[PDB]
Amino acid sequence: AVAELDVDILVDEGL
Amino acid sequence: SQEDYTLEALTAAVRRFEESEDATTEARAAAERDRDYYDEKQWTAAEKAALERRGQPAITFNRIKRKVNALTGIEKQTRKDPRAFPRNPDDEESAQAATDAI
Amino acid sequence: DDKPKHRLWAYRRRRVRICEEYYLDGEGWKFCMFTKAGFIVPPMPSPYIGEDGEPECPIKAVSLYIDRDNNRYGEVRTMIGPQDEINKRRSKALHLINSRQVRVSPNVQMDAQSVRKELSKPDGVFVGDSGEVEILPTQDMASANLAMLQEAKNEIDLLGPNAALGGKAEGQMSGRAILAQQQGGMTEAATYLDRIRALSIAVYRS
Amino acid sequence: MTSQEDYTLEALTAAVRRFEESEDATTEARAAAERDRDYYDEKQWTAAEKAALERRGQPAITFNRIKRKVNALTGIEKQTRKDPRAFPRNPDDEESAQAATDAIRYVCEDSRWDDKRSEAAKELAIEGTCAIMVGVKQAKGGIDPDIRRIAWDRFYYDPHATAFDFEDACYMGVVVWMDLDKAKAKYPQAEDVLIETWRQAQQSETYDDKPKHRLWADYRRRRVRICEEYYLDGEGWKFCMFTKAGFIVPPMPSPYIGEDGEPECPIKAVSLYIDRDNNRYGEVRTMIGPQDEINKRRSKALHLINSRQVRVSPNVQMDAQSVRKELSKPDGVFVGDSGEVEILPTQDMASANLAMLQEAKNEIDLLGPNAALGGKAEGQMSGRAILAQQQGGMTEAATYLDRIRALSIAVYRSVWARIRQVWTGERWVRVTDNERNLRFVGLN
Amino acid sequence: DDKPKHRLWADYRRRRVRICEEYYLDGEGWKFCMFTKAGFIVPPMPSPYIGE
Amino acid sequence: DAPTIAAEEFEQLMKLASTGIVPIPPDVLIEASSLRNKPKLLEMLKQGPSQE
Repeated sequence: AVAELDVDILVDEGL
Repeated sequence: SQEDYTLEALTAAVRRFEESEDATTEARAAAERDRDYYDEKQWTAAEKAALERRGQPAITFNRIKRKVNALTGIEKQTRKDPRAFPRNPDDEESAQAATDAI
Repeated sequence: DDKPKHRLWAYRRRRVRICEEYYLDGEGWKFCMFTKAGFIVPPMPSPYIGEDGEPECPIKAVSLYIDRDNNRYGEVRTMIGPQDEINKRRSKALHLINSRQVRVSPNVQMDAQSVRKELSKPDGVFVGDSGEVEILPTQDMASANLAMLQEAKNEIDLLGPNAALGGKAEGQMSGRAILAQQQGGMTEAATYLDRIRALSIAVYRS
Repeated sequence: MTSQEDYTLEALTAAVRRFEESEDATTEARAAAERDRDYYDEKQWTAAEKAALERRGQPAITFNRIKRKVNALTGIEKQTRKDPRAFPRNPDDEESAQAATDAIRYVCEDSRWDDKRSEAAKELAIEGTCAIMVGVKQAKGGIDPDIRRIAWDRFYYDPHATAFDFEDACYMGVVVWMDLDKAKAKYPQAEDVLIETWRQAQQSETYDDKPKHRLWADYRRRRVRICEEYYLDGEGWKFCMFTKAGFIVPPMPSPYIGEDGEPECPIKAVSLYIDRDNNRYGEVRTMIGPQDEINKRRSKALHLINSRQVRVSPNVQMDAQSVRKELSKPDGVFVGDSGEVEILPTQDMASANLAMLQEAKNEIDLLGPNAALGGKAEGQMSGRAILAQQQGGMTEAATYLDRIRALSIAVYRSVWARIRQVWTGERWVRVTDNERNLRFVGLN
Repeated sequence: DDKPKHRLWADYRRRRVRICEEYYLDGEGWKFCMFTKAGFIVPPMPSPYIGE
Repeated sequence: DAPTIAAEEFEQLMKLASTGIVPIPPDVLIEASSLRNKPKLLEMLKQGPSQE
């Protein structure tokens, strides 16, 4: 794919 | 054979739900007791009846609610928004997309 | 079951119960709507796509504490005991304070319980000589019950979230110690905060 | 079907002997760790004491303080979270580190290493043993290294191991409980060794199913126990999978290539405290002693208060116990002369019990963490004293953080070894987005 | 002896042995020997580790 | 602990530039940041000098 989780995108918490 | 398969699947699902309900009876009862204790229901029926027979009013001093409210307020004050970070610089814009989506 | 726990229908409405189930078999995840009568939705692969592109359970759930018997509970269980002790000691002190114990001479033509009730009232009277009735001391029991109640109050204060973190001083400190107490409370609640953060991360990924 | 089985007893004994000695040699340690865990789980009263309290009418009240200290330690470990990193020994190796620091990090975000580390730290605080499996998993781009967490009660080790990372351990393994349908689906070849296990064991309940009472394994949901064991044979590390009836997987060399190119045990285990008998225990043990004095002295002082001791003249025509029960009630009455009943004094007993309970509370508060790191302390003290106590408690907790650090470093090393073993060029390009990283493909 | 200390009833299927590795300094110099209570594993030889 | 390697790199650039010991050009600094208008800022800073 183009943008898979933990490979290209990291999901976290911001302000 | 569709009817037999559907019956087997329905029986399996009902059995799974029944097993989940039965295996957690004590935990569910304890959780319900804690929830009722948080909701001013800290007196049993027998003790309330005994107090009523004695003529002594049933008085509840709740301190669990204060601690629960403090914890909930802390969690509310530490609220954070979802965010997407790129593993590599070339993924930067891609992460932005997720930040605009989620 | 239904929350109101009334279900009169003397009819008002008609309530039905359904179960959504996501179960992982050998080949993957499947989703089914069902009741005990039949299948509202026949068992099919889950229509939700996970991280790896395969069907996955859309429900994301977390728990605070897990027992050795796979039992899950929160922070109220710790405070359950002290609250019960507080209420019971309060009730016992109330009963002890408003009631008196009397020893009555056998030469009294009145009921012992009636005499005790009369002597317990603030405006009660008694007829007889000096040795007819004696009031046994019970103030020590009430005072010690009050002490136990105060100790239980201190324990329940020190059990859950910090009082300083909750806005209570209880000692009138210098103020600098308040920040350290709040830091300690944050350290204690770090596990709960991490649980919430993990749930949020799972929700965002889904 | 026919299913001709029951070949011989020697093979079965040789297969299950290591698990048998692992279970037998650690009975006392497992029982003590289970007791500590139950104490952490608001279970600090035995059946006999609860029965006696119910018989006397006194409710059972527990003042749990171990949970607060364990939560403080866990939060302290959480607040000191660190990330994996690779440092180059020499400048020319710098780029190499810039590869590993990326790749390992990816794994630590693919397997959610933070949560697994947190529960490992919790078990280290409670039971004093953490086990992390570094295996492989199937992804969209191929096979990727995966980090799994092994529960303390689902992991067994060599009882003769003396080190805290199990350098000298001869073998270690994991017990997994699986449904029979899932077991047959996963390993259809080993259908003759999957045997139903419905009867629960009372002598050793550590390695049984977590729900002890399960009235559904008869025919509805059959469950079996499978042991995956890696043992150091003379030639090298060998991995096997077996059950109580035979071998699911025959003894074969371990498929997980180690750091030095040889098969290695993927399980990384760490421990907190080791005794002279190789029994491993956590910090909660230290709080076991005083905690009982918090509870028992709480009960006795309550028993001495709601009851009174009375001496009754023999001329009284009433039962002594009935008279005592009447006099113990707040609204009780007695009919007789002054000298018939004499109330003996028991306030000194209750006061002494309360003082001893307060002393025990102070002791447990000072015991282990100084109670200031959790922001509780004792009150009526200045801020500087609180900071000093917190610093002292942090110093006393350095060993716990060192164990966590060692476990993390071992996990990262195994992750790098597995990345070198299983990752390909396409995966390297997809993850790191750097062409030069194709130089790092394979071990050569 | 063995740290678990269950030789009386256990370790029947797991055979364990004890070896003593001794470095001793006589007049000529330091020598090293592996031995047991029954025989010699490594005959007395000069220590294979070179000093400072 | 940093969400990404780029975040730690930007923090290290902040630490180096705050002291003022080394001159850090702003183009590489912006390239290492996490700003949404980073391409626009980079294009504006890297634009050629005016013909005047």
